[PDB]
Amino acid sequence: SQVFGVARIYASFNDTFVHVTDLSGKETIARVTGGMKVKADRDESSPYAAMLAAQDVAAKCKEVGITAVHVKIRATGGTRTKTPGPGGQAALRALARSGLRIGRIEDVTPVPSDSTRKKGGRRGRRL
RNA sequence: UAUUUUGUUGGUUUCUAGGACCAUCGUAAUGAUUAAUAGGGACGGUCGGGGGCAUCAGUAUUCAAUUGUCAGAGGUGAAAU
Ligand SMILES: [Mg+2]
Ligand SMILES: [Mg+2]
Repeated sequence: SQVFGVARIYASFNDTFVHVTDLSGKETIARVTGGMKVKADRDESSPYAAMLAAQDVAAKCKEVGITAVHVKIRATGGTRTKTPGPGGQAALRALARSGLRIGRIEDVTPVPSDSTRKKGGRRGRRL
């Protein structure tokens, strides 16, 4: 049968993390980010650097033995936006298209039961 | 109270001066307005994120301990700290 890992795509703004672990989550198999793949440090959040991160993560899942993966897409959460950034779906498309098999897609963004006053003041972040 | 009379005031003075019995020989329809689409109170089943005290839970955040992994991570319009 297939051997499953967990993809654990933290797609924030300003960066994307593709982090395959084992089924327990305690062993890391190729955490690769977008700033490892682009040198402009605004394109870390871009769909392009997510694609190059996810394809090399998929290229290290093979030679280790991971053939299929559960994905855990994940925005910043907490007091932040709760909206996954521009590279989550690009990382998902690349990791699905680069030889791995996918099952059990879920979103795991950390949501409070309202807690911990948001950063920015009362008038907000005014530009 | 006698005002009029008996021995000038004077006690008892008189079927005539009281609230005490009511004593014309004890009568009356005997005597308390509603119940405000005012108010207050009570009662009934309720209703509510009304209040106080105690208690319970939830993730999130921050930090810590253990763990795995390896060059970036944060952050922005772009940066830099
Ligand atoms: Mg602020
Ligand atoms: Mg404006």
